[PDB]
This record gives sequence, structure tokens and C-alpha cells, in this order.
Amino acid sequence: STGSATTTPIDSLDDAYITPVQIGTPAQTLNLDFDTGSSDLWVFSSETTASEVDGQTIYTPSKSTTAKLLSGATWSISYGDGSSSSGDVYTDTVSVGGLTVTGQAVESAKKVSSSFTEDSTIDGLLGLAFSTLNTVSPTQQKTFFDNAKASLDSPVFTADLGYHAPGTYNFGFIDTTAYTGSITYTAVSTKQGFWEWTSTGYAVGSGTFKSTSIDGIADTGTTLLYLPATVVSAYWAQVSGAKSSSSVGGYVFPCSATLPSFTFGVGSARIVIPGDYIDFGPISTGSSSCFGGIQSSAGIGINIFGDVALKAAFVVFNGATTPTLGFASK
Ligand SMILES: CC(=O)N[C@H](CCc1ccccc1)C(=O)O
Repeated sequence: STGSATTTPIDSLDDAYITPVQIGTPAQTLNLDFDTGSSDLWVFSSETTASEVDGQTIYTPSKSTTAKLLSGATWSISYGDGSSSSGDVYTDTVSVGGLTVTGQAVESAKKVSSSFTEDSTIDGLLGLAFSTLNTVSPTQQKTFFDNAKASLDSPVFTADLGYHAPGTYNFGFIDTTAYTGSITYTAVSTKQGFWEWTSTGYAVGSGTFKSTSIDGIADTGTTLLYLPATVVSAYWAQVSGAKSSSSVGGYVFPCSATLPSFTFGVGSARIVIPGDYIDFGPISTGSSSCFGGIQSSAGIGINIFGDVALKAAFVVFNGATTPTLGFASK
């Protein structure tokens, strides 16, 4: 089997992407944030505290003839950005782009933090990291991809995120028309539960490529590119007037600047992020200071190849016994 679904930016900045997901019988379609940095499929629901729902579409398990309470199971998650959610668990039928999994754990939110409430466009998350990170207790649950893997034509999914445009998530096949040149497969460590890999270096604009091992995660659920402070300083030094601000909380540059590209290495291959992808526009409405798309990871503990990086590539996630990541230009 295979599946194919369009993923759409939630706003004009590509802050996140939503993909429609069918849950239950009859189907209830919710727009979920596919997140290769986490491993829970959780949704706003009829159980979510009413004051914490503000425009999201909710899953109502009592209206699904295939829903079953997973007795005793609870979940609770905290994300790298400080947001969080928690609740109980049902199993139900879940379909993405024509690919159906029966018995998928659907984590129903009883509580969500304010950042989720305040974002009316995201109805929940669909985690695509390794199932060892799933938070369901006392019996950890499998991700949608892990449940589908055995049925797929090939045990892979691909992320093809658009710049200011829709893109595609495919399951079970590699669309050879969706990229240019060849795909580069790099080794993955699953020791932390992430799609963790090692980049062979970087360049700023037309500058020389610096060969250096940069170990990070491929994370579709993170907006920006977070890299070591040395790398980030080298990038922003090429933008007149750019500075790191303590009050704002990262690098900012004049909104009148033209940004240089940023290249990252995947083996001997190179992925080029155009300068425009690094512009996250005014810090506040009407401001002439713009917020940068490449930021320091120094306070995170891990480097993160988020959407800024991934949208410049066609990315293959391989869930076979030897995992690997693939990157192609497009
Ligand atoms: C970029 C690079 O060095 N790739 C190699 C092979 C990556 C690989 C591993 C297994 C099967 C196919 C491909 C590596 O990371 O070890």
C-alpha cells in the first residue's frame, strides 16, 4: 500500500504545515501537524477543557463506531518550545492520503497549553519519530508509520515541504518526479528516538564550504534551523545590521536587507537554502526589524534541521532495520 497527502502552510511565514487526517467511522477529518521530532498522535477532542478550545476541529470518539477506549492509558507530553498537552487514549481507524491503519492509538487531549489553544489552524499532532519516544503509559503505543510500515510497498515516508506553498507527504514510495539529481542516503542514529544524522558542513552565501561534522535531527515540527553558535554567527555576520537580541530572543536584521543563502552538506552533496527562506518577517506588526530563520542551538542541547532546512530538499525517511535519511535538491 501507499498514501499521499498534501501539506499546507498554516500562515504566510510557513510557521508550520497541516495535513488532513481521517479519524474514525464515519471519518472525522482533522488537520494535523506532522512532526518527525515526536511520536504521539494527539488531537483536540470532545474531552478537551472547553476554555482551551478556540476554533479547532475536534475528534468526538463517541460518534465513531470504530473507536475503543484504551483502558487505563494516559499520555502527557512537553515539547522543546515549552508547550504541552495530556489526556487519555482511544484506538480507532486512521487514514492519511488513502493509507489506512486500524487500531491506531489516538491520544485525546483533556488539557492543552495556551500556545495550542491560540493556534486555531492546528487540530493536533501526528508524530513520526521513533516509537520509543511515545508517551502513552503504562503501555507505550506505536506511531502511525510504525503501524503502517509492514503494509507499505517500501518502509519509507517522504517530506516535500513547500516554500510559501503546499507540499506533500508520501508513504510507501519515492516519487522520482519530485526532485532533481540524485538522493543522498546518510546514516541515522536512533539512540535518542529522533531522525538524528551528521551533516558534513556548511557554507554562507557564495563562500567556501567549511567541512565540519554537525550532528542534528530532521524535525518537520520545528519551524527554524537551529545550529551551533559558531555557524550561526558566521551566517549573520554577512548581513549588515544583524544582531542577536536578548529581549526578542534570537538574531534580527534590518527588514531592508537581502539575505545570503545557506548551504548544508549531506555527504558529498549540498543542499542550498535560498536567502528568502531565512526571512521570518517583522518581529511585531509594522516593525522594521526582521526575525531570522537560522538561530543558535546553544540553549537547546541539540541541533535541529527544521522546516527552514527541510523545505529546501526532498527528504526520505527510511524505517527499515538499518535506518537512513535521504536528501535531494528539488
Ligand atoms: C552520506 C553517507 O556517508 N552515507 C553512508 C551510507 C548510508 C547508507 C547506509 C545503509 C544503506 C544505505 C545507505 C553512511 O552514512 O554511512
